[PDB]
Amino acid sequence: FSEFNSIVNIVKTHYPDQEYELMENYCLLLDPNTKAARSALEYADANSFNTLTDKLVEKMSIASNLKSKEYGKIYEIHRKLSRGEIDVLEASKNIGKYRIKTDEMNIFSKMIPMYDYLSKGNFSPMKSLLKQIDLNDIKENNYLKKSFETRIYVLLSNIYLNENELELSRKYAEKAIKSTDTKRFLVFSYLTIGTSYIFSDYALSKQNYLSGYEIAKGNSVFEEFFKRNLSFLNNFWNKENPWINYDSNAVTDVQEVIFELINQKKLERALTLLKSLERKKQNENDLGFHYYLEGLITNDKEAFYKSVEYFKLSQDKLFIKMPLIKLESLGENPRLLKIISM
Amino acid sequence: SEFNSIVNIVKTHYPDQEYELMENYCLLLDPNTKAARSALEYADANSFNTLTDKLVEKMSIASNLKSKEYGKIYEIHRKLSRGEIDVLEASKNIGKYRIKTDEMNIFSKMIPMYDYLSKGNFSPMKSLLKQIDLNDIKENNYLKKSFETRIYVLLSNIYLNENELELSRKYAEKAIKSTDTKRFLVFSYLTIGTSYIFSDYALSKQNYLSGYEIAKGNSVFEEFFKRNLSFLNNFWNKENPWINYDSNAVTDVQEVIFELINQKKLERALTLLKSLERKKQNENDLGFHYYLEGLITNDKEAFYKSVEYFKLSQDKLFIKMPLIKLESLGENPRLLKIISM
Repeated sequence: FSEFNSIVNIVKTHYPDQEYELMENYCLLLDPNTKAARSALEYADANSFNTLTDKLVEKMSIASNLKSKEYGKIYEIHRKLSRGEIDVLEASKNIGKYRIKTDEMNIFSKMIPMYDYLSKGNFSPMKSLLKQIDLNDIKENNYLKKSFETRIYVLLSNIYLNENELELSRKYAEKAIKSTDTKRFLVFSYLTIGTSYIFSDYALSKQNYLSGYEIAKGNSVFEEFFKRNLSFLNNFWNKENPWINYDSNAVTDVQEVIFELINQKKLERALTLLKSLERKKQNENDLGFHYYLEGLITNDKEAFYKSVEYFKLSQDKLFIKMPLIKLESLGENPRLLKIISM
Repeated sequence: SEFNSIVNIVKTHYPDQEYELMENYCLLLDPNTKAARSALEYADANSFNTLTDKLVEKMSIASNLKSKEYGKIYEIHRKLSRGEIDVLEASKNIGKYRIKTDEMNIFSKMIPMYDYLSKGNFSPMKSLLKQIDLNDIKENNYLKKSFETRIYVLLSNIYLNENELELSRKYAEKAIKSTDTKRFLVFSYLTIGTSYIFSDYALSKQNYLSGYEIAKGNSVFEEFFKRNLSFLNNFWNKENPWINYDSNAVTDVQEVIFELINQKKLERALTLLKSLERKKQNENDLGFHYYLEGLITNDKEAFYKSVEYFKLSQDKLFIKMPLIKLESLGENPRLLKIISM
């Protein structure tokens, strides 16, 4: 029996719209040396309540309870990495320096790099590690155990999507959904299921995005994810597109504007706007989409070759299909393009 | 170091009896002494597994703090290496001990790395390995020099798998200069040799012969150079003394076939290739198989299949074999370059 888990369930079932405002207050009244305070740390981080997580870290880092101290220090490293105040190599260095006694943090330790490595495309080795983790080793905090189960299902889901293993990606996203009531995990699961259907099934892609958008309502960052993806979906399938953010200066938003312009056959303006994105505010995966859009306008195979290269560098075996399809249309060897997509 | 002095005497004067002299000697050392510690590294660096484990067993019974600590950390290394535990349990066990020595602190960091590198995950490893500073080891120069080699060999192996052939050689050469552990010399010379398969025949050959010389006495290590020398000479259409006509193993029969193709006996090459089709074979073997079928029939389809099987087995090295042939048959050089990324 966990009193924390009992409170969360009461707040989720009876006051869902006030969840953050009730739980924030309650989490910050817990003594930092207690089991409940520890669970609160995972509850805060699993929900991406950043300011709460950081307030809990500040208290628990300097607590006298050894377990609390340990959770504090390891979540501290996680948070530093997630905010980008440090890089993964230093994160690992710091983990090494700390003597980890709990099964929970030993396992968490391993997951911390994975959030960074996943963000920038390294998949195969960490997959093996995730399947190796046995959460039955966590004997002393079933709330962490259940939360970590979800964390694993979501990571696996995301890995399998990027490997273009869409049956497996769905399997793990659905298992994540069944496993949790944490909004953030439901959001990412529905994003993943939605993205899995981008090429194969418009309606099912849309319907998984709308389910996720419903769950995301209230958090504007989570809302933005579905609107960006719904905007891509409609642009890709050449449908009327209500989801675009014309105001945003962010690269992924401006790309959706461009794609719409291409569909509207305003190719001159699409190019000038694409040409202004040439300032280096873009990761490899963003350059995939960039050179694909340029290709759609200019019909230059070079643009599509570059698009393939950037998708290959970022290890996106899903979106690499787009320029490959276009190169097939321009009469390039279908067998070689199939081999590039494996 | 008295230990380093004995090893050197045994290597120079009784190389053929190295194991049988050193095994005896290592097990007669007092387990509380620096020499017994060094023996533990000597044993593990050489993959004398029975010996390593016997020395581990002896470190538990020692009362010296440092010896006890080396015992427990090599114990974790060996448990992980035998596959009795996974990396998670390893890290868990490492956390249980407070590590006082700089050498076992550094070695504890390397233990996971051997597991993570047994299954891809390179890039993150590279940076971690270069971050280790071996100048922190003040108290055992034999471990220091052995660990330096361990680092150089891992980096070498990583860079080879990334098809960073210049960098793999750089670290293999550093490994060679750093060591007299036979198995590290063997892996370094194989690596340097393999790095030149496609770029430089003479240098590939010369590195494989140097390694063959060092491998003399060990039948497993000898076989590696003979297999690779057989491939090299077949690939460059040179006279081939390394072929094993007797062996029924797939890679040996493949070298027979390749020679027949070079001698333009395509009829016999085909019949022998056709009989390999009913033999257990991994994906990497199917790479070589369909390449040889391609060399005979000159059908693009065989070369496409060869590429696919090399891609499925994640061989970024030999995939170039089918690529080059497709280039010669007028396939898009940009698509072929992208496949070899």
